[PDB]
Amino acid sequence: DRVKKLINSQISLLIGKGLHEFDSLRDPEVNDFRTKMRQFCEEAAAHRQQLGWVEWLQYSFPLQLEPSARGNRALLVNVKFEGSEESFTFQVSTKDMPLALMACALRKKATVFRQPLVEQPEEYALQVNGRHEYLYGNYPLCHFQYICSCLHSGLTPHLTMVHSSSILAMRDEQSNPASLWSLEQPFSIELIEGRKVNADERMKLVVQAGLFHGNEMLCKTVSSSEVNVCSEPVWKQRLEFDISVCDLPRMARLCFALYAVVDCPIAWANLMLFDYKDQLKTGERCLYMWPSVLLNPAGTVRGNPNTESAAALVIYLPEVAPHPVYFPALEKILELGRHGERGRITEEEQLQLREILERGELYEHEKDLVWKMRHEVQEHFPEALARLLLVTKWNKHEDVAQMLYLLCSWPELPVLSALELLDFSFPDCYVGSFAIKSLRKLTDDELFQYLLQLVQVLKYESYLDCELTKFLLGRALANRKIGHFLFWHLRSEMHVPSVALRFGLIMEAYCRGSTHHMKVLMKQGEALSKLKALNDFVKVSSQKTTKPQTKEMMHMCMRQETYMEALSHLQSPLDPSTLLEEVCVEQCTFMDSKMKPLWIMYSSEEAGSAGNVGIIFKNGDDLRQDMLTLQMIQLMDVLWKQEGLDLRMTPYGCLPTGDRTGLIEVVLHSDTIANIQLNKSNMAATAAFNKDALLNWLKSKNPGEALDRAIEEFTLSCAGYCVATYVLGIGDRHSDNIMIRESGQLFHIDFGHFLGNRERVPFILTYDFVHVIQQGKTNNSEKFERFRGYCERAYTILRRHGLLFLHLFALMRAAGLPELSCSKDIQYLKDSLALGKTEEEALKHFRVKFNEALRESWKTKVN
Ligand SMILES: CS(=O)(=O)Nc1cc(C2=CCOCC2)cnc1Cl
Repeated sequence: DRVKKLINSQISLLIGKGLHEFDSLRDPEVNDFRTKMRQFCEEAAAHRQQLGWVEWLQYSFPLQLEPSARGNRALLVNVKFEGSEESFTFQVSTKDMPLALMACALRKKATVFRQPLVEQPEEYALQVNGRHEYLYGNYPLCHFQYICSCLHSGLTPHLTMVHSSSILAMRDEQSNPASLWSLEQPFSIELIEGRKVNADERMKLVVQAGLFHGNEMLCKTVSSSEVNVCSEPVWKQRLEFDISVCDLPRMARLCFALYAVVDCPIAWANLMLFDYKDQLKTGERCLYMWPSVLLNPAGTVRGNPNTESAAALVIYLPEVAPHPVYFPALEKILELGRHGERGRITEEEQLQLREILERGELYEHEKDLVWKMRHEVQEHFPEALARLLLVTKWNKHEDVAQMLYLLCSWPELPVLSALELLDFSFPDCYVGSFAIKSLRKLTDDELFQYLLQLVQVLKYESYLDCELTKFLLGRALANRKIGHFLFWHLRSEMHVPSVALRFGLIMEAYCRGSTHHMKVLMKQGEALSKLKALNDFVKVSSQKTTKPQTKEMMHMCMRQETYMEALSHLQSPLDPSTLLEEVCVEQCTFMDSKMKPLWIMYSSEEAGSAGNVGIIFKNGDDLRQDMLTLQMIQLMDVLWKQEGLDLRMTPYGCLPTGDRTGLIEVVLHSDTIANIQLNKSNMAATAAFNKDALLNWLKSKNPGEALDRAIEEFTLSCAGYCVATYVLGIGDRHSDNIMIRESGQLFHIDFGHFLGNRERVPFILTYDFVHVIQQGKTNNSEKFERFRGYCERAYTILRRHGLLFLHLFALMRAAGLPELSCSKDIQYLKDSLALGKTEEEALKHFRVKFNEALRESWKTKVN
């Protein structure tokens, strides 16, 4: 009671919407979602509280493994026991398993504490000091990301031996507290009136209406007559459609567009013809319209919540029968679709089908052949399900029944095929259920990689309670890291009225499943609330006084009790493994740019050097495109690493958390090309030629024999970013948005422009970078051509996974990013990856592009 009221207020606070608002809608679909999902999430919570201590480690601290390890050398490791000042430094092998290291730590403990220990190594897990990261399982140490990272940076792994009893105490502490097909008449509606309409009174108003199954039209669009512009237009007219009521598919949507004619688009609104309980809709419907920026089928099927200002279309859905009409059950659908005729075809016409299912638009006659050979598609080309689904006449209830009968016995498709099936071009609910069914085999790592896309797919859903929401919720309550990012992806969009309800409802259900995590995320939102007020203070102060003055003001404001409490001891929203412990006020600052982004520095005694981390708070900028570009770069990095290619990439964290609000992970010991090239006097890098500056800077960071490895890190990362920016169409590249790490690694930042948004972005080769690759020499084709090789190999690996990028970017069209709104944006990727070409023709083309970029580079070498 007292705890329930408290939990409810904390959820309202966290999700940024009062739960009372859900109740005030007096909406049965909303109410059934809350009840079913609360039950489902509490069941997951109860399952979790009883997990074994290693299972609970898999839940809270899922393994962070190297991409090549998924599906020799000597190493120095520092190991301590929980709450011990003492530590042991010992030499292991990168090929040893954590258990050997633990047995080793236990023998050292037994000799030092003069007692033959009861404790077996099986009773322990290894924590990475001052991080929510553990090393466990039957994997050699080189396979864990943390060890791998330690090996490259030369640093020593610092591990803490944590006992099962301590892990169990964590689990305990974090518990939740105690018949349609007979109706042959054409589909029709009555267009009654419009309310709160705004337009030029010299013009006339028209309502355009159309029936859609996803993107595809179910019949021709039908328009209203030209009624005079006014606030309350009255039509009171029948809009009759060319399609029988019996042929309306389950996921049929009626789409409206109100506009003004002399074309002036005013508003749009959509609705599903069947409700969430599968009942065909009857009665009056007031549709609170969305303003138009003509028909929008991909647009939400729920009304505009701003009922005070919204234009509203009033329509009537006629009572087609004296009793309620429901969409037929699956058993009734399979019955009708059972009855068919199998395609008896010629060896030559069988060859024509193999040619098109292995080939992408088709001519009308090719569709007639794919349809006729639907049984052969199921049995010999199951991966061609998507092509067949697109030839199905979704406006014929019998063709839909024949399609559903096959789909219901269709074998589970690979993950790649299932992602294509989540596209809005497959709106059928049975197709969507099938697609999730084939996605169940996703590993938490694969799931995490595509989570951003699965969250966007939620915007295409017609109903609140769906297989994808249940899937996303079940996977998030089974993995704390999936849970963390599902939360933030939904939270960052609560300011969007079209998704606020759906997203707020998912976050509440999630919270019901993990009370403890809700409190952890509240601690994160509290820190972001203070960073917003701090960034506002900085934005005001900076335009009045100088930068060292505003910086000292920011520090004073951070030194306040409420800022010290809220900004300290939190999990990073960028990475729940990263503990943001003590705020280093003196190290904090902000940028001189328009939005004055804040740079917040942290340290942790327990984590040592690894505890020294930074976050960038941005308010005023939109970080969604950055996050998408950075996730795509990370995807490239994983794909190259699986093919044994490590291009030393830096896919740093980027996370929108609110309205034009988000975080960026600071990469320490890095500087921009512009700052290095300023060629300051009295520096360890000052050059005789500005071309030497960046090489002199690497020289000062990597003394003696260390220079060669820095140059190699530069070359690899350069080849990786050359390919990544080319494939992605990253333009507006200048010296202040390219950085370099002291290790030699080059990386790109600020990705506000991609997919050539519209001009085709050519391949880029910079002479200052070509100069580093060549080890300071004018001619060094040995080093330069090793670079061109890294480029060609990285490019040819991406092309092999070109469909993965296409399917993911197609899913992202749902995000509403202005540079990713239509089909032409995906065309850019098809071109850069030359997917209609052989590997020979594409590499030939890549070479022409790389050589073109070198002739462009030599225009600077001339001087
Ligand atoms: C210069 S800024 O205003 O802070 N903007 C920015 C910085 C960065 C990083 C700097 C060093 O760490 C890696 C990430 C990344 N993106 C942006 Cl857009």
